[PDB]
Amino acid sequence: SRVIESLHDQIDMLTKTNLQLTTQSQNLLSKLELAQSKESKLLENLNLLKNENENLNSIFERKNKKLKELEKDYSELSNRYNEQKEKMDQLSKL
Amino acid sequence: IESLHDQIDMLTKTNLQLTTQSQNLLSKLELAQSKESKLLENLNLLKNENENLNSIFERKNKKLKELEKDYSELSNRYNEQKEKMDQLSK
Ligand SMILES: [Dy+3]
Ligand SMILES: [Dy+3]
Ligand SMILES: [Dy+3]
Ligand SMILES: [Dy+3]
Ligand SMILES: [Dy+3]
Ligand SMILES: [Dy+3]
Ligand SMILES: [Dy+3]
Ligand SMILES: [Pt+2]
Ligand SMILES: [Pt+2]
Repeated sequence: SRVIESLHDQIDMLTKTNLQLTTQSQNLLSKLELAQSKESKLLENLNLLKNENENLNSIFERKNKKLKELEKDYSELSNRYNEQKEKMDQLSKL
Repeated sequence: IESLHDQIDMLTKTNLQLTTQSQNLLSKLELAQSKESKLLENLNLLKNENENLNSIFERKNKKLKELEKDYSELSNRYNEQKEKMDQLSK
C-alpha cells in the first residue's frame, strides 16, 4: 500500500511530462507550418517580381534594337551632309 | 506491482517518442531558419546590384536627353543654313 501510491506518484509525474512534451509538439507543428507558409508566400512574390523583371528586360531589348537603327540612320545622314558639302565646295572652287 | 511497472514502461516509451518528435520538429525549424537566412542573403545580393544597375541606367538617360537636345539644335542650324542657300538663289 505504501508501495502502491508511492508508485502512483510516478505515474502522475510521467503523465505530466507527456502533457508538456505533447503541447510542445503542438506549438511546433503550428510553427513549422508558419515557416512553410511564409516560404510559399515568399516564393510566390519572387516569381511575380521574376515575371515582372523578364517583361522589363524584353522591353529594354526592343528599345535597344530601335536605338541601333537610329545609330545607323544618323551615321548615314551625316555622311550625306558631308557629300553634299563637297559639291558646294567644288562649285566655288576653280 | 508488476502491472504498474509495465504501465510505467509504456508511459516512458510514450514520452520518449514525444521527445523524439520535438527533436525532429526542432531540426525542421532550424532547417527553415537556414532557408530563411540564405533567402535573405540572396535577396540582399540581388538588391544591391539591382540598385547599381538602376543608377547606371539613370545616368545614361541623362546623356540621351542631352543628345535629344544636341540633335535638335543641329537640325535647326541645318534648316537655317538652307534658308540662307535658298536666299542666295532667291
Ligand atoms: Dy530576352
Ligand atoms: Dy549601330
Ligand atoms: Dy532606317
Ligand atoms: Dy566623297
Ligand atoms: Dy525627352
Ligand atoms: Dy549640349
Ligand atoms: Dy529662319
Ligand atoms: Pt554648302
Ligand atoms: Pt544649301
